[PDB]
Amino acid sequence: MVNPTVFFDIAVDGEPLGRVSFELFADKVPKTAENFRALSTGEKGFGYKGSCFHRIIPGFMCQGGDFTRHNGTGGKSIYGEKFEDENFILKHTGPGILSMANAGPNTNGSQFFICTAKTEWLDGKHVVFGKVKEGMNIVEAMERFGSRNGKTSKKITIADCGQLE
Repeated sequence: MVNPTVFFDIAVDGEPLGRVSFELFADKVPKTAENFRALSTGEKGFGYKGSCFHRIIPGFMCQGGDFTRHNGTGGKSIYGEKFEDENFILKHTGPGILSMANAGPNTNGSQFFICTAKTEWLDGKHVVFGKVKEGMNIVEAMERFGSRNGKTSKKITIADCGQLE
């Protein structure tokens, strides 16, 4: 069975930048993948549509998914509060990897990050659950609006998102 695809349309201060699409490894992290997918379609009554990438660090990663507080301190899963770290089967192999952000062990919410480089020190600490499929060049574009402390020089938002088919 083929893995789900989702898309984000990214804007930079209201201006469309482009689209990023992701394959979600429902086959290897089924629960973590379904959370991100459901959050992307908004099908549970809430989700990523309209939220921001609040922390972007060049040559490191782009983090977003805090749709309730817009700065890293909020978010929630479709399972309630927070959910457990499902496995560390997939590794931070390189750029385009999509991984759950977390507060501690088994504190997975709605927050996620997209690698812009290999991030092996996170192998075993963050649950990898997908990868960029199209538009890695758009993440690279996003990346130039970050800084060493992550604060972004312009506002980066998910203008729209959903499931491709």
